[PDB]
Amino acid sequence: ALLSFERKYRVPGGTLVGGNLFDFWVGPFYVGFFGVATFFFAALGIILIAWSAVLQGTWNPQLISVYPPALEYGLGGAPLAKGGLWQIITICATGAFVSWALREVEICRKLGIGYHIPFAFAFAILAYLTLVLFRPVMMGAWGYAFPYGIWTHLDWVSNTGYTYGNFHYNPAHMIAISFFFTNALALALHGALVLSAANPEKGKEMRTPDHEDTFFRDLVGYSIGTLGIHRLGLLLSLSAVFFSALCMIITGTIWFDQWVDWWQWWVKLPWWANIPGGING
Amino acid sequence: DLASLAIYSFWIFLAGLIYYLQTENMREGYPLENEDGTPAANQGPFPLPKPKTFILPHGRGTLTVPGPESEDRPIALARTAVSEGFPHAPTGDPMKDGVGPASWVARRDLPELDGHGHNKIKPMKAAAGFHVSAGKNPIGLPVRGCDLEIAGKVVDIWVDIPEQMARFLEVELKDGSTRLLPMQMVKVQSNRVHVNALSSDLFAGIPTIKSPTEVTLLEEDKICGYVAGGLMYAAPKRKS
Amino acid sequence: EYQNIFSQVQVRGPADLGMTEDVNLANRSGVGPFSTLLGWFGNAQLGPIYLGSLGVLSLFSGLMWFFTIGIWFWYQAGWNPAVFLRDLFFFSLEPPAPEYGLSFAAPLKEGGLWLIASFFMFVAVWSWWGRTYLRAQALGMGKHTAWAFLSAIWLWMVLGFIRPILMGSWSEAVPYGIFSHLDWTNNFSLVHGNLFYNPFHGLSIAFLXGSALLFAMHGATILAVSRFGGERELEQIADRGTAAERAALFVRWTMGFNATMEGIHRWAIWMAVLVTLTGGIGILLSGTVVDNWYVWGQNHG
Ligand code: BCL
Ligand code: BCL
Ligand code: BCL
Ligand SMILES: CC[C@H]1c2cc3[nH]c4c(c3C)C(=O)[C@H](C(=O)OC)c4c3nc(cc4[nH]c(cc(n2)[C@@H]1C)c(C(C)=O)c4C)[C@@H](C)[C@@H]3CCC(=O)OC/C=C(\C)CCC[C@H](C)CCC[C@H](C)CCCC(C)C
Ligand SMILES: COC(C)(C)C/C=C/C(C)=C/C=C/C(C)=C/C=C/C(C)=C/C=C\C=C(C)\C=C\C=C(/C)CC/C=C(\C)CCC=C(C)C
Ligand SMILES: CCCCCCCCCCCC[N+](C)(C)[O-]
Ligand SMILES: CCCCCCCCCCCC[N+](C)(C)[O-]
Ligand SMILES: CCCCCCCCCCCC[N+](C)(C)[O-]
Ligand SMILES: [Cl-]
Ligand SMILES: [Fe+3]
Repeated sequence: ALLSFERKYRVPGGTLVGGNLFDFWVGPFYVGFFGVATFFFAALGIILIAWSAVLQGTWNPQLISVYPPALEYGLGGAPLAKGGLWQIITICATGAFVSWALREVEICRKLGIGYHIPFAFAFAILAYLTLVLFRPVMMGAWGYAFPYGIWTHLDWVSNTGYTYGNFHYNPAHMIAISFFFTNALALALHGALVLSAANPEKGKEMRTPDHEDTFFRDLVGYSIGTLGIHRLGLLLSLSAVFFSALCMIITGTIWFDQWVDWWQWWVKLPWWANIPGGING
Repeated sequence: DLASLAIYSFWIFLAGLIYYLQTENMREGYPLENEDGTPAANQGPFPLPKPKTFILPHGRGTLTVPGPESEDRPIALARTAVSEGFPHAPTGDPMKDGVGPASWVARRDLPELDGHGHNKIKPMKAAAGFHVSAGKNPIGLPVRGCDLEIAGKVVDIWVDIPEQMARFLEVELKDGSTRLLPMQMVKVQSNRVHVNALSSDLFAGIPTIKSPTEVTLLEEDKICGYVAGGLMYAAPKRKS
Repeated sequence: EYQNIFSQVQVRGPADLGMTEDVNLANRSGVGPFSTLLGWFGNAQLGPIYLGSLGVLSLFSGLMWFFTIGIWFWYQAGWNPAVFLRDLFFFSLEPPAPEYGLSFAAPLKEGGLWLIASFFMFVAVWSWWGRTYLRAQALGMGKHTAWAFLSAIWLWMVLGFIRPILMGSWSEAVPYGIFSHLDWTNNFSLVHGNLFYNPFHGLSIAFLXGSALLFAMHGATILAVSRFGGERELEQIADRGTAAERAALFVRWTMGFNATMEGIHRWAIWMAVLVTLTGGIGILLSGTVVDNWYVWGQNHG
């Protein structure tokens, strides 16, 4: 279960903790300590999801859902039958996500490569805790987080967004949107720009990065390069998630009214608010 | 109905797409082998792809993949247990033998050339019209190993002419010889250049290139492998 | 290490006039300046841009579309600069009322100006598509870029042209405005009973957030193994180095299934084009075949 070139890199050492105890592989997978923890939180977490399904009375995956405590519960404990199970599963899920990222760091030390992968992962873990921990703690209730259901975590996305009118008006939703649309655009070209060079016309020789940069400069008059497009990739992505955490932690905490009405400060500025004629003011 | 057909016929197209994609990521590295180097029993549930052939530019032959994979270099490791999936300890000096984080690959001992045929990486002073545009100018500063001792001084910048960016730091040691430092491996500071990966006594062990006006693909890997590998296997010294 | 994001040092040589191959010359303008600001991130050289027949035709048609909308914004704004800036987000060019429908006899002040701007947009975008194909063939290159752009054209043609023709009027379509094309997107989901049940909407996100996951992970990889010169992604295809060997293993050691250098881009181009591919299908079927995705979810047909 080794690649043609894998034996040199499978040396011991580089563990973050435990020493050579969990320094081994299982097939292609690296175990490590945090692989054991990741398996522990995930395995023990799944057990609770099937148990929550037992108490609710269904096993079809489209109906299983684990809602958090009621709003009357605040940030206190809850019975496992009514929200308390979601309270534990969230810890296990958190444990599985930090153990996954920390196990990635152990893999990085072994290969002597940068820690850019786990640090990029950290932005998604921060977006998760923004919804289930940071925002509901600021608000004073767990029932403000989302439930763990396939079609029932979309219902929470719809009810939460429409509580504040058309949620398309969040200044940071807008900004988070743009990075998301652009990242797909940015990834769409870089994928096509590389393959269109390594796979030229039928029978022609492989093209060079020279041919790549010349294509962009002919198309739009600029080329970000090869080391720059990858930075643009890492940045457009973590920026998208960033504001998708920002746009949410401000929603309901520092601002709880219709987001369309937030934009009245611009329209009601003193030097043009009292200037009629314009049919939108 | 019509929408159910579009959502079903697409859930099939995706299934064939994932197939096509997952077989194209089998060109290099397969066939799988056991730790002893013989081809493995089960080799994944996906067949190997129909061999594709690249027309290498400038008439450097043609690479066809998936092709016969061989390391072409002796690997100096040894089993640490009797079962698979366990680490392999090295039987010498991992940075000189080139294993673990200090591993290199036997690429063509030739240099990468631009679309016009000339060398992609030339030393600055061979590079007509090139200079330092902004930021610090590492030429002149003393490259210090991270054990806070100094092992040499930058006596050039090996630049990339097509993509105009510094790629190496021509570092001359106390015995008058010069090594190359991967640029993503040094911290250009106001009055020194700082190299996290290595200590002082390790700069002289950096692989030495042949022709002093060009570095080749195989030579680049033994250098960047050495330096990058020194993060784990160095540790002999240096803190802050 | 320094987490190779920005560049410590900047080098620069003579302006790069690019390769030639079968590219008609002349057309490339004089090279623009060198911006040190960008050089910290990517390259510093601006231009030379190639402007051909379709190039001028595209830029001309686009400025016509840009102005035809903006002219209307001044008419609403009583030709006053103060109320232009204030209400800037709110002006809108709406298409003809349903009482018209496909017919081009709509007055200017009641939908005729839509089709004027829509004709410029229609020709400017396709002029650019033809441009993205001729630049690929001119350098004897693969034409992967031209097909990926067709996927984004697909959603765009479905939104404004393919669907309004199927619905029987332009009363649908999309109006040209900032705050107004946001309210349109809201309304579309409302009238069709939560686009969330649209299975193609749900598949579009999964690929929209692919793209976020994939390109976050791939960019972090090349930077993590930039220390072995992994940014030079083509020579690693033609001759695998350790930068690609460590890249395949980290993906293998962390989640089991493997990826090559050219292989991961095969993943990349599809994970992007699939966003608008499935999107256009889910928007095209919306209203034409399915009136209410909710009810569709209750019967599955
Ligand atoms: C009707 C609904 C409302 C609305 C209400 C909301 C709500 C509600 C939310 C958003 C949020 C988002 N919305 Mg909005 N929004 C609407 C309209 C839109 C439109 C549009 C076309 O108009 C678009 C394109 C968007 C787009 C977006 C993004 C900006 C953002 C989602 C990304 C994100 O947070 O990732 C964050 C990333 C993560 C959460 C990933 C976490 C992953 C974890 C760490 C790992 C999981 C591993 C798992 C266990 C693996 C299992 C399998 C393995 C094999 C084991 N909205 C309308 C108006 N919007 C969200 C947001 O901003 O969040 C901050 C949000 O909460
Ligand atoms: C970010 C803004 C909102 C949000 C809004 C939406 C909307 C809107 C939609 C989804 C959709 C999906 N969401 Mg959600 N969702 C959020 C938070 C989450 C979290 C989490 C933080 O833990 C998870 C695991 C999911 C999970 C999922 C999947 C069921 C589905 C496709 C995801 C995908 O392919 O992504 C891209 C990732 C990959 C391609 C990599 C592979 C990931 C695999 C496929 C994930 C499988 C998840 C599995 C069901 C979880 C199993 C848990 C077990 C304990 C192991 N959502 C937050 C609250 N989500 C879509 C859907 O179709 O829903 C029906 C959809 O349209
Ligand atoms: C309340 C509103 C509704 C809703 C209604 C809609 C509608 C309506 C639409 C979407 C669409 C999209 N929605 Mg939804 N959606 C909602 C909830 C969500 C949420 C969420 C809450 O988390 C998310 C993340 C999404 C996610 C998404 C995307 C997957 C998808 C758009 C892909 C894209 O980039 O198109 C953007 C890409 C394009 C528009 C292509 C543009 C190509 C052209 C050629 C560009 C021309 C540029 C022009 C010339 C300008 C030049 C500028 C200068 C040169 C610089 N929806 C809710 C439930 N959503 C679309 C979709 O796929 O529907 C099936 C769509 O039409
Ligand atoms: C920050 C930029 C984007 C990002 C990046 C990113 N994600 C990453 C990485 C990176 C760089 C990895 O290296 C890592 C990885 O391993 O990739 C292969 C990962 C990863 N991104 C993942 C998913 C994912 N990323 C998402 C998003 C994003 N990922 C961002 C947009 C989403 C979205 C949009 O929703 C998802 C679903 C995984 C494939 C993987 C991390 C896997 C992991 O954590 O595994 C350990 C956990 C388990 C094995 C299972 C635990 C089960 C729990 C105990 C039970 C609780 C269930 C669940 C929490 C709730 C209910 C689910 C319902 C809501 C459906
Ligand atoms: C002061 O500054 C001036 C006035 C000089 C210049 C400034 C101008 C301004 C203020 C411009 C502002 C422009 C804005 C706000 C543009 C916004 C556009 C948006 C958000 C568009 C969104 C979506 C567009 C879609 C979906 C378009 C669909 C339609 C097409 C792509 C074309 C299809 C058209 C058809 C089929 C009809 C015509 C067909 C034929 C055959 C002619
Ligand atoms: C959407 C494309 C718009 C054109 C952008 C061109 C950017 C660089 C132009 C180079 C300038 C050359 N010139 C004409 C000043 O000599
Ligand atoms: C979209 C590209 C973004 C432009 C990049 C901005 C560069 C500014 C930061 C340069 C940092 C240089 N410095 C001084 C830290 O060495
Ligand atoms: C390119 C394939 C990798 C991503 C595929 C996983 C995402 C699948 C999402 C399933 C969506 C379910 N549904 C019913 C909305 O279609
Ligand atoms: Cl950030
Ligand atoms: Fe890449």
